[PDB]
Amino acid sequence: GRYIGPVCRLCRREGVKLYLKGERCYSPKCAMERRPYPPGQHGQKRARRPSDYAVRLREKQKLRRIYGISERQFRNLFEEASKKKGVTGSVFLGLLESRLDNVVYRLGFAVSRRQARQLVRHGHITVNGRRVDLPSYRVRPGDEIAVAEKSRNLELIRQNLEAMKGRKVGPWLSLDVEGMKGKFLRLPDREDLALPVNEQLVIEFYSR
Amino acid sequence: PKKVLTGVVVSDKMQKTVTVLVERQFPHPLYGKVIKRSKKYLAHDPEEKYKLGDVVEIIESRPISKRKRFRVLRLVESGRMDLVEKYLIRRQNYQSLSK
Amino acid sequence: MVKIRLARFGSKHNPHYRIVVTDARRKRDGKYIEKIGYYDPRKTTPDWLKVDVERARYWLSVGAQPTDTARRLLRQAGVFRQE
Amino acid sequence: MLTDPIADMLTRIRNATRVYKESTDVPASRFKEEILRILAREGFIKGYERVDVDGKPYLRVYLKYGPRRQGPDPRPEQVIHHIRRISKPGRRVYVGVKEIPRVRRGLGIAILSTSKGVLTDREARKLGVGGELICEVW
Amino acid sequence: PTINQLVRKGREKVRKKSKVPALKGAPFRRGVCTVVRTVTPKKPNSALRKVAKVRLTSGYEVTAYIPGEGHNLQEHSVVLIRGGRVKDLPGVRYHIVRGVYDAAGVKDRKKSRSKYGTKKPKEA
Amino acid sequence: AKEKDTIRTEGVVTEALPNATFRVKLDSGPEILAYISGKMRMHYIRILPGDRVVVEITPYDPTRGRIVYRK
RNA sequence: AGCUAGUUGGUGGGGUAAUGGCCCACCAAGGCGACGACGGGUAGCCGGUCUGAGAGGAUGGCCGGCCACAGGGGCACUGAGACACGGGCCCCACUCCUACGGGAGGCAGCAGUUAGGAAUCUUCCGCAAUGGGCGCAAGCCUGACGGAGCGACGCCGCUUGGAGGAAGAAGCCCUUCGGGGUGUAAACUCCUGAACCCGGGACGAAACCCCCGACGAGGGGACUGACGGUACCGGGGUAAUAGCGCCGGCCAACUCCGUGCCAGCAGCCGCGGUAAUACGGAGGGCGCGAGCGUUACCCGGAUUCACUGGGCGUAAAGGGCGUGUAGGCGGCCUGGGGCGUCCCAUGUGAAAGACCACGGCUCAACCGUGGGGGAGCGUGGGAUACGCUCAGGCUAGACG
Ligand SMILES: [Mg+2]
Ligand SMILES: [Mg+2]
Ligand SMILES: [Mg+2]
Ligand SMILES: [Mg+2]
Ligand SMILES: [Mg+2]
Ligand SMILES: [Mg+2]
Ligand SMILES: [Mg+2]
Ligand SMILES: [Mg+2]
Ligand SMILES: [Mg+2]
Ligand SMILES: [Mg+2]
Ligand SMILES: [Mg+2]
Ligand SMILES: [Mg+2]
Ligand SMILES: [Mg+2]
Ligand SMILES: [Mg+2]
Ligand SMILES: [Mg+2]
Ligand SMILES: [Mg+2]
Ligand SMILES: [Mg+2]
Ligand SMILES: [Mg+2]
Ligand SMILES: [Mg+2]
Ligand SMILES: [Mg+2]
Ligand SMILES: [Mg+2]
Ligand SMILES: [Mg+2]
Ligand SMILES: [Mg+2]
Ligand SMILES: [Mg+2]
Ligand SMILES: [Mg+2]
Ligand SMILES: [Mg+2]
Ligand SMILES: [Mg+2]
Ligand SMILES: [Mg+2]
Ligand SMILES: [Mg+2]
Ligand SMILES: [Mg+2]
Ligand SMILES: [Mg+2]
Ligand SMILES: [Mg+2]
Ligand SMILES: [Mg+2]
Ligand SMILES: [Mg+2]
Ligand SMILES: [Mg+2]
Ligand SMILES: [Mg+2]
Ligand SMILES: [Mg+2]
Ligand SMILES: [Mg+2]
Ligand SMILES: [Mg+2]
Ligand SMILES: [Mg+2]
Ligand SMILES: [Mg+2]
Ligand SMILES: [Mg+2]
Ligand SMILES: [Mg+2]
Ligand SMILES: [Mg+2]
Ligand SMILES: [Mg+2]
Ligand SMILES: [Mg+2]
Ligand SMILES: [Mg+2]
Ligand SMILES: [Mg+2]
Ligand SMILES: [Mg+2]
Ligand SMILES: [Mg+2]
Ligand SMILES: [Mg+2]
Ligand SMILES: [Mg+2]
Ligand SMILES: [Mg+2]
Ligand SMILES: [Mg+2]
Ligand SMILES: [Mg+2]
Ligand SMILES: [Mg+2]
Ligand SMILES: [Mg+2]
Ligand SMILES: [Mg+2]
Ligand SMILES: [Mg+2]
Ligand SMILES: [Mg+2]
Ligand SMILES: [Mg+2]
Ligand SMILES: [Mg+2]
Ligand SMILES: [Mg+2]
Ligand SMILES: [Mg+2]
Ligand SMILES: [Mg+2]
Ligand SMILES: [Mg+2]
Ligand SMILES: [Mg+2]
Ligand SMILES: [Mg+2]
Ligand SMILES: [Mg+2]
Ligand SMILES: [Mg+2]
Ligand SMILES: [Mg+2]
Ligand SMILES: [Mg+2]
Ligand SMILES: [Mg+2]
Ligand SMILES: [Mg+2]
Ligand SMILES: [Mg+2]
Ligand SMILES: [Mg+2]
Ligand SMILES: [Mg+2]
Ligand SMILES: [Mg+2]
Ligand SMILES: [Mg+2]
Ligand SMILES: [Zn+2]
Repeated sequence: GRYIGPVCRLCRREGVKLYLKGERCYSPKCAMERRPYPPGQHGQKRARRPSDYAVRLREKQKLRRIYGISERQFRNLFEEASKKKGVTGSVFLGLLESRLDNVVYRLGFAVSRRQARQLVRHGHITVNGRRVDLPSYRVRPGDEIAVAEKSRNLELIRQNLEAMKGRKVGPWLSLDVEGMKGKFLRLPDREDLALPVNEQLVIEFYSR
Repeated sequence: PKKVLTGVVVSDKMQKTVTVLVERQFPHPLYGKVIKRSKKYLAHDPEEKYKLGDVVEIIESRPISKRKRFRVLRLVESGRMDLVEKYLIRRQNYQSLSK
Repeated sequence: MVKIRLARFGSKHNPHYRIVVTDARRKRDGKYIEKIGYYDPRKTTPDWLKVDVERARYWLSVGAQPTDTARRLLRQAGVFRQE
Repeated sequence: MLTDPIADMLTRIRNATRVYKESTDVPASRFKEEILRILAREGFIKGYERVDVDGKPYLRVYLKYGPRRQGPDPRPEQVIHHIRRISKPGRRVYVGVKEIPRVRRGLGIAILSTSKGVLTDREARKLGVGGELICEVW
Repeated sequence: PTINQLVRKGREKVRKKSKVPALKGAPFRRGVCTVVRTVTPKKPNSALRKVAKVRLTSGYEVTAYIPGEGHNLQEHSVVLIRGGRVKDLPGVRYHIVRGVYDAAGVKDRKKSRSKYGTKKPKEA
Repeated sequence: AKEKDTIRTEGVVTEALPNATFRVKLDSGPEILAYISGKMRMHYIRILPGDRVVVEITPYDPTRGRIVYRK
């Protein structure tokens, strides 16, 4: 079971706007607006200079919380990238971007990460004609992420794709809006992702 | 292949038998210095041909007796007691270092 | 007696047999003489049976005996066909 | 008696190069000579030539050093920053071809004795032979 | 040392002695109290430290420290040993488990409850 | 929590054992080991081996006591 | 630190499938040890596993291979095969029957009991599948096996809702009394629909057998479920478990009160003797999450037994000195050999694991297929700088 609770209280702890709330992380209510300090009694107090370990610890947390994944999946996912040939940094990111629930949100299907997680969990996502209900499903390049024809008439689904009309999708992505389709064209590159995280810090966090 | 080794006769005192000493060179498994190890083989001399100090070849053989599984092949170098001298004195040094 | 049989290398509810040459006195999962094929009863892959018949035909010429299931799959691969 | 004439030679040069000697002399030996060839070939020494000192044959080894440097300690940067004997008497070192090392990530050399002759680490590696890993030089 | 020497005699691995002869190397070991005492500490600290002589299943009589604010361990009460030494008490090489046979957990413990062997209360 | 089973019985110092230790003989019953309270030692207060003192005793060990009242 | 009387060797004989002091006789006087004999302690061994940058340290559960034992010791018979777990003879200890004469036993087979122990399961279903014994077969046996049960023991996947929602309620906490915090967090709006209800409901199964063909090839035909109505598919459908450690530093998280060297915390350095970010609670915060902490143990940090990769003037460490034994080490030139060394070929390195690839359970753990690697050892062939060796030559070392 992942983290369930106040979400826009962790927009402040990281210090960077985290859109896990989906909407209301854009409207002037995120609590990142006019409240950028960390939560708690001592949030508004002056913050000391963080230790070297503090710097890397937060960078990992700033990244892990973005996707909505527990550390157990998060850690083992990282260990894979080190064994796999290539730069460990960008290899790990494309693996997170290849999660099914992330692809649902990435394709603009879902308002937030948590929404996409429940969308997949309730089996509403079709992958190559097969329903898949695992948010931790690794999407391959070329896979067809579609919407179940049973749920194509669900007013929440047509709600999000009505605002998707005219919205652009990831370069490694493409979706059919009227048919509620979508395809994972390629693994996104570092420059494909606009994540406000330094990968090397998180990697260095794991050298210990 | 039946294994074959080359050594020196160090005992003639037996009947139809002669003791043979065989050296081995091989690097150390951790310290890598080449180290010299030796092993005594009881060899069969059916005609009491070979004598003390002769350098002889030995071959894996059908067992003759308890502690005998090698037959003398042929003489390599005749009668070099300088190798015998080394053997006996190392044996004789053991008479000290007791009490 | 040298025998030609199957050894279960699958997992629970997912059998996978290694068609194998071993002495009948060994465990079915014991060490065998030669691996001569694999069998998938659930038919979950397009290629779910391979034999290498001309190798199997050798062990018969020296006296290996197949099981009635082993004989079934070898005949299926035409080890015995002679036309 | 001198024990390890190669190590003495390397140390002759190791001592020679630190007081910036123009040349130092080492007793002549065809193996020592075949070593100095690699050095002059590799640009670590200016070169060498045979010499008879009081009737005894030596090898005038002419060392080389970098440019005179800037303020305090203007003494030039060494050409041979490092020399270390490896396959010493009583602890002998032999390498196979795959067991050839990459000295200083390729910037250094490793002089090898092989049945095909005295070679550098690159030379024997492209030759595909191994042998006595004599010494690192860089 | 010389390579010839290292060949002749070689290194000697360093044998580590068990700081806890809770025998059989067991993670724990049960035993009966012999005394239940309060012992004064070493130089830097001053207090009354509740300990207990225990007769163990391994066949040992060793001292065990009684953690917590208050305890019910008696002369004949049975207990289980945890291990780990009390720094400021010499010779007390093992601890005592709260939440075991005749040893009850600390009452009204609300911060560290996995330690000290206390259950989870209810909020109405 | 600070259990309240402590006592404040009195006694007479008997021995001058090392490191602020005495053989304080309680007026009630027997003598205890009777180390000096920290408040007293911080305030020094030399205790002669024949003084009347007040002892803090925890029932978990009546063998031990703490000299609280200076003389 | 010395061991050895069938002990070492011989001839002959006995024995076995077969060599052998394996045993017997007789003869010789030998064999082993500092390259660790003998004695004591510990221990199944490996494939591997864990760790580690690696060299290495550790371990040998499960799984696979070999060895050994079957209450202990000894013995043989039958047999291709045993000196035989569920065969036999005897001695010993034990339990039981006993007409006191004498008998029967052997779970380290599957479950189950008791003991000890910190601790480790059901006296389950089933012969449907694979394997084995016997049989012409039909078929029979199989606690091998395949399944189920229990246990967060490990690994893994999954849930305890998503979105909207106050410059921001109650309650608690703090306060410079202005206010700050728990916080979009709750309420609540709206959407989805874990569990659960209903029907459908598997693969694992095809042969042995029968029939046509000559009991062959080949063709054709028939029975066959433990799991289990389970998995899966379709339909309905409810906002619907969160816990545990820490917050003095190493090490990420702070304030208030209580308590005053007390009660206690503590892996180490240390806190507390009236303002305690260390003790106890609260608020808040940090870390993980069906887990979270502790001890034991192994490795790491440890370069702190230093092969990689440490030292000995004063920090731990040059023997009080010499001679000299073994051993280790070896100047220049030439030549033969090619032992070390290097190279190629080749056999080997079982499977599993580990590594790359693809694929099968909706993903994963798990599993399948294919690929590649690997030291070491055997063999054949080649090279000769270096080390070794034999032969000669020298004079720089050594001696005279
Ligand atoms: Mg890799
Ligand atoms: Mg990488
Ligand atoms: Mg692309
Ligand atoms: Mg590391
Ligand atoms: Mg003789
Ligand atoms: Mg004989
Ligand atoms: Mg002697
Ligand atoms: Mg078997
Ligand atoms: Mg056929
Ligand atoms: Mg010692
Ligand atoms: Mg006799
Ligand atoms: Mg005979
Ligand atoms: Mg020897
Ligand atoms: Mg010897
Ligand atoms: Mg044992
Ligand atoms: Mg290390
Ligand atoms: Mg590793
Ligand atoms: Mg072991
Ligand atoms: Mg071992
Ligand atoms: Mg077992
Ligand atoms: Mg036995
Ligand atoms: Mg027995
Ligand atoms: Mg039979
Ligand atoms: Mg037996
Ligand atoms: Mg028996
Ligand atoms: Mg039997
Ligand atoms: Mg039995
Ligand atoms: Mg009886
Ligand atoms: Mg018990
Ligand atoms: Mg079980
Ligand atoms: Mg049954
Ligand atoms: Mg069956
Ligand atoms: Mg049946
Ligand atoms: Mg069967
Ligand atoms: Mg039959
Ligand atoms: Mg039966
Ligand atoms: Mg089973
Ligand atoms: Mg919400
Ligand atoms: Mg409503
Ligand atoms: Mg509804
Ligand atoms: Mg359901
Ligand atoms: Mg079926
Ligand atoms: Mg079927
Ligand atoms: Mg017919
Ligand atoms: Mg047919
Ligand atoms: Mg059925
Ligand atoms: Mg609710
Ligand atoms: Mg930490
Ligand atoms: Mg800190
Ligand atoms: Mg108190
Ligand atoms: Mg604490
Ligand atoms: Mg103080
Ligand atoms: Mg106060
Ligand atoms: Mg206070
Ligand atoms: Mg506090
Ligand atoms: Mg602390
Ligand atoms: Mg506290
Ligand atoms: Mg709290
Ligand atoms: Mg989990
Ligand atoms: Mg745990
Ligand atoms: Mg590390
Ligand atoms: Mg350690
Ligand atoms: Mg180490
Ligand atoms: Mg040390
Ligand atoms: Mg060293
Ligand atoms: Mg040191
Ligand atoms: Mg000293
Ligand atoms: Mg001296
Ligand atoms: Mg030489
Ligand atoms: Mg020599
Ligand atoms: Mg050779
Ligand atoms: Mg090979
Ligand atoms: Mg393998
Ligand atoms: Mg797949
Ligand atoms: Mg060869
Ligand atoms: Mg030649
Ligand atoms: Mg030559
Ligand atoms: Mg000469
Ligand atoms: Mg002369
Ligand atoms: Zn936000």
